[PDB]
Amino acid sequence: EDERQSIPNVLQGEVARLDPKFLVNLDPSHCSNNGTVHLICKLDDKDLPSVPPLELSVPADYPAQSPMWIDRQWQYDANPFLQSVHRCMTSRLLQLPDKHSVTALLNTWAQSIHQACL
Amino acid sequence: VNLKQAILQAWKERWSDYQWAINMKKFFPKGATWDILNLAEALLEQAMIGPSPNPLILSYLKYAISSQMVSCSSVLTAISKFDDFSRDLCVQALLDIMDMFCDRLSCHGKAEECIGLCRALLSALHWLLRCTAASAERLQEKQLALCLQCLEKTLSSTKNRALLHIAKLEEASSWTAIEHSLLKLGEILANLSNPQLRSQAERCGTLIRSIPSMLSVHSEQLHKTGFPTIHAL
Amino acid sequence: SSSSLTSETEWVGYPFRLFDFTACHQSYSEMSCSYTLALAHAVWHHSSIGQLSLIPKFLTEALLPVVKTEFQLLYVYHLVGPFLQRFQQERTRCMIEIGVAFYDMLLNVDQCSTHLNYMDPICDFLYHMKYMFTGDSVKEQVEKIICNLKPALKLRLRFITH
Repeated sequence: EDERQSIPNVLQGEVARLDPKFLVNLDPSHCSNNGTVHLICKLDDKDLPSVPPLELSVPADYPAQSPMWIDRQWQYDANPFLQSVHRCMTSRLLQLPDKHSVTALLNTWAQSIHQACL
Repeated sequence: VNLKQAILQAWKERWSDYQWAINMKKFFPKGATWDILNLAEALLEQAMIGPSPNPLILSYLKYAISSQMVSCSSVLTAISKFDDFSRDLCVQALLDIMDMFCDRLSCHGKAEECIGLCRALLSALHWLLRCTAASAERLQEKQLALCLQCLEKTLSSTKNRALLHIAKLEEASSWTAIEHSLLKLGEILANLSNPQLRSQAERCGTLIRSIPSMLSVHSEQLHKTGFPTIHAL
Repeated sequence: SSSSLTSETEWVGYPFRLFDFTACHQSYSEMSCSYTLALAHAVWHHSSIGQLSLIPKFLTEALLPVVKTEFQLLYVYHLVGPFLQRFQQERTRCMIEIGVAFYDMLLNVDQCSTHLNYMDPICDFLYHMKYMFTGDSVKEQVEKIICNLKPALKLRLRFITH
């Protein structure tokens, strides 16, 4: 009795609940078992699109959250509007007490992206 | 063709530059087929801009291509035969906005289309050398140095090297033409009008003429040590 | 020590593999300088009672206008170094001499020298020379002598001067 063919199914059961407007894919293989998560997501919906987040969480023990923002250095400072989006997302994440793997991070990211339009 | 009228309306009714993509995806299934992408947007807007950069539109194109396709942009800016136009103004903003491609990255195609991206950069290189023709003003230049410096910005190693190598393995006619164009461009820029002129340009010329020769040229030297292998053999 | 050994000695310039002894384990790898260093180390270890006592002044008398290249410096290091603890045991009062002697050599290998390929070996060699044997003893004498070094040597020994 073993899965032996996928990641920890905890994050599977979590991501199965999220809205269909979030499209998660598979990045280069660096989050197979221990890290277990490469949250490469697209907000394919009626709202305006943006840069896919990284959001690399930790083992299912969750002594951490997802947001890591590696590819952000050039993805955010180039566009002023996207820079404001990043500022809003950071201010929201800092105000999130112990955010969680997929639900909290993606929800905060989407709400900041579609609130900071102005 | 209705996309053209939609963009013309978005200009007639100027937008918040973030609802831009909202209204754009509103007129299409937004995922069914993107073979009708911006491959006509920038060309149309700038050719009708003529002797003007047409502001408030390129910003929307940038906020789109922040997360959009890149092969089409490259093949357009390569096929944009601005040499006959040569307004020396539109190409300025064009290079200014295209520098981001070499700045951040040349994204993936997720399929064999990525290999086609190589082709694009190939033509881009050719198209880049076309700005050397713009160096033939002889008003006594101003934008030639800019085009050469952004060209150099494009030639950051370990990024385009293998891409242009695969491009050369695609066909040899285009690469031989690129070599002849580099020869002509060096012969033209031999008249060093400035200190950095014909110096960094020569560096880029040497780079592009040396890269397709070998990408793994191990220059390990002065590595003298115990060499008994051939001895014992 | 100055047979040709100045600029275009030969492609033999690789110092470590050949200048140190035991390299002539084969019938090859047998250079004259190697056997000379071996005879040296022999007479140095055997006569480490009173014959070595005249050695510091010797280096200050004759070894000054002969050091031109850097492998000459590595050679004279091979000659002097491994027997300094013998002085440290009883003849401490000349260690500083040896020290500044080496430091003087630096000056030479700073003047008639374009580039230094294996300089960091000499840097850390002198580093442990200072910290393991002399310590904060010869600071004042070396302060006025290391100020003439090359930028790389300064960047290496800015803690030695401290």
